[PDB]
Amino acid sequence: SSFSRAPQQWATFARIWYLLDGKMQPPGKLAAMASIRLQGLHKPVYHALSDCGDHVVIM
Amino acid sequence: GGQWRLQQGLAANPSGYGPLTELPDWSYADGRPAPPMKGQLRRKAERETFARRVVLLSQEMDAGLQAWQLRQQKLQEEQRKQENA
Amino acid sequence: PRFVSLRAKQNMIRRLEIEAENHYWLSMPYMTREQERGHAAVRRREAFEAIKAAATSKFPPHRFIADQLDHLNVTKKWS
Amino acid sequence: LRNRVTDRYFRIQEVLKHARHFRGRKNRCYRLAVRTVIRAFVKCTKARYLKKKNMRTLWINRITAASQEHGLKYPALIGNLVKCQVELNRKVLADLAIYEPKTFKSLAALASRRRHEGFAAALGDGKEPEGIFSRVVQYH
Amino acid sequence: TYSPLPDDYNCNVELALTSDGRTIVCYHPSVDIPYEHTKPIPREEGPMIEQLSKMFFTTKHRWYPHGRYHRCRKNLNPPKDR
Amino acid sequence: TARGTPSRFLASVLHNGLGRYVQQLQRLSFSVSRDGASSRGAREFVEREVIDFARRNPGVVIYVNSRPCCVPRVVAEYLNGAVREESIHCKSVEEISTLVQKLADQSGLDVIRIRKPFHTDNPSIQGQWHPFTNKPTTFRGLRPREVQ
Amino acid sequence: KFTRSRIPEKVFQASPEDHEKYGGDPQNPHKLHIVTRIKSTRRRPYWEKDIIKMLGLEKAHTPQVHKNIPSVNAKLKVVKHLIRIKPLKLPQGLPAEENMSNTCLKSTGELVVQWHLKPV
Amino acid sequence: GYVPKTSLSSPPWPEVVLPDPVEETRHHAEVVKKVNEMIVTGQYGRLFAVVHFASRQWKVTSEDLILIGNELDLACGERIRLEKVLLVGADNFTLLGKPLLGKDLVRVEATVIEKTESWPRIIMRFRKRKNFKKKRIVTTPQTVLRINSIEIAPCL
Repeated sequence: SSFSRAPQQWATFARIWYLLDGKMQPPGKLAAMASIRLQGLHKPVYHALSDCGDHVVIM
Repeated sequence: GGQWRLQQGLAANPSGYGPLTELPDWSYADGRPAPPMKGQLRRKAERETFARRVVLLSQEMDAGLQAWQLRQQKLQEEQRKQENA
Repeated sequence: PRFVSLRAKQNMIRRLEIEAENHYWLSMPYMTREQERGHAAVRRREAFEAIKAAATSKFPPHRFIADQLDHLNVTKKWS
Repeated sequence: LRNRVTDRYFRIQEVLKHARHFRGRKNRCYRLAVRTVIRAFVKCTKARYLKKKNMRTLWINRITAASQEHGLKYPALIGNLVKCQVELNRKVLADLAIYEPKTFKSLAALASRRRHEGFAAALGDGKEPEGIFSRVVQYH
Repeated sequence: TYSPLPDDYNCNVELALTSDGRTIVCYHPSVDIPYEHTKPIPREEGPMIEQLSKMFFTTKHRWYPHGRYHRCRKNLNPPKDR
Repeated sequence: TARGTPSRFLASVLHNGLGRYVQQLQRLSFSVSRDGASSRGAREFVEREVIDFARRNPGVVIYVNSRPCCVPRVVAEYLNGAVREESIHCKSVEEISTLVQKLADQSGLDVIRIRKPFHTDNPSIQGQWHPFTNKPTTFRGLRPREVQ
Repeated sequence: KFTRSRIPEKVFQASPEDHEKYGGDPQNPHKLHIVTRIKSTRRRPYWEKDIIKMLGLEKAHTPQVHKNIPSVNAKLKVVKHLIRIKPLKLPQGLPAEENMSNTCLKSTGELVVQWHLKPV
Repeated sequence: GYVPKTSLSSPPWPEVVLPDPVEETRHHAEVVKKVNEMIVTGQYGRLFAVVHFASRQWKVTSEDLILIGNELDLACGERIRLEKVLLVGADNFTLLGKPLLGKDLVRVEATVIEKTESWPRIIMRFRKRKNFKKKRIVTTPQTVLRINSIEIAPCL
């Protein structure tokens, strides 16, 4: 709180790089977590048109 | 989650009876209570005609059995008063 | 081909349970059939005499002088 | 023609003020614009139900996301807040999830606390003292 | 030693009922980031559309333009709020 | 429809309830024909109800023009310079009174669509969610696969 | 052919296991039913549609009070799959004319004749 | 009765041991005393109430607006005490009732600003090949409320 308008807006919709180690993991159960973080469905700010997806790095 | 609310005697829908829907929503800032909500007046009319029906049906049940007992007692008096002379 | 899930079995079962309790509470009447007879004949007769009475009291409404003359106000003007 | 119709520009223009933003000849020609304008009004009224529906699934997506931030799942949160007689709705919980995430964190703590009292109460079965947050406020 | 959520990262949540048992008092002041948990401050159309795509991690299609019918349907004075 | 109509956000005129409440309706302009069957209910409104109405809110200045009109009008002007011209054509006095009280009670803002049913200007009190709320920090600010 | 279905009388005879299951007493039974339509009369025969109209159950999920007499029980046995029956239990008395307006039928099945909105 | 530690020996969730009600009711007494000191000494900043005004829950601070889809039959300018406030939050504490808060605890005031009608709102029905085309135009009445103050009281 007490940010200005522009850095609050930048802070909320800024997108976050996640790392995700896929050793000995099943591909669909990685794919579910990756898919949620790619759509932005792990954010409470989520909306489809608002474009709040993130980056998932799967190693 | 309303089956829980049925376990507790509450309305199954929290918008049913109870404190969220039957207190007044607003008052004056002086403290004068508001005129009543339209749905609360309608709803109390529904509850009162329901209560009138409960009382009405109860009284027809009770007067029904009392009149039957008069018919049975007077049948037995017509039995015993015709076994004579 | 259509198959039966667990939703459908649990739903069907809770309808069967509501049904079984309907069977229970219909199994103990407060009166016998000899006791109930004529126990509400008066109220049923007065109820139909009200239906009968509202049926046989149908007629045109009253026509008034004041309505017909009150149409003359369509040319009320100022002075 | 004894009385043919003078006032026909205005019937056309009653339809075509609704079509001024369409594509193709639907914004211009009355025969095409009537079918599309009618069809737009039918969609416009059937979309009231879909506005309500899509807001509610949007709120469940936002409550789902914000409660997965605190480890809970959505059925756990909503169930065990009903069980606390916190009769907030989905709109308010989604808006607290966005704008007041400490109140949402404390509601997630109240719902997981109630969830664990439901576990420990329905584990050690029999007559026992009830949980502290498990108590209900009787209204008479 | 029980904590219903790991009161570590957002706010220190401390639930309470009152004596009547009717209101739930939550007490939750903010968790400051420790000083130990911080780093010091360090001191043509084709290839342009591929370069913007790869810069901003989006596809190519939002960098191609659009026609006048789409540029003039746009609301240039949209309503503001807050 | 909503996509053909313009829309707006819910607002006030000059924060109209915060300090005091100001009646947003400045002028009414009735124009009533003397001889004319369409302004009959306007005539009986000027004779019966417009003086009582003009006393129930004295910040409203009311002009009854009373020219030969063929349709009578009421022209509400608002403090923010909006003009709502409505007709009182072939209306009863009671329908005109509910219309004039309708124009009195409202403000000059458009009756286009309102987007949200609310307008906070400070929606967030505990601080709005950014993706580093609800995350724990690490020792010395490290990220994944950071050695030192 | 699909016809009207009689149901035999052994179906409507309680067992003491059922008196242990539900909360009933075979001696001194209840006077008033609460009947509630919970399954549509559409895709049902026209006779069941009629019995739902007679019982006053055209709205779903709205309770209706009936007598526990064998005629009303006969109509209820026709449409027992569409309805729900509970005994009207009355913890305090039936309402007198003082308590006539301030009642509330609760979801348990009881009809309370003093309905405050204050917690206990 | 012993099972050796296999995969499926224990349930997969870790067990929580919920605290005993003696020290827990004492702990709640400490917390309510703290929060009641914050309400007494005025430590809080601005509040937000969740108010079950009308038929829905409005999350509300002071100095804002609510558009309600019915005429309340009040004059424009009239102050209103909104009962049925059911959450009240500040920066460092909240208060939530079961389901409602005490009227002696929270007081939420609001004036009526304007009593408008809605934008005209079309209701069209159309079934194809049946010559079924109805059209209605509906404006519902609406009032706008300006929430003036959420005043809080030390009654815990």
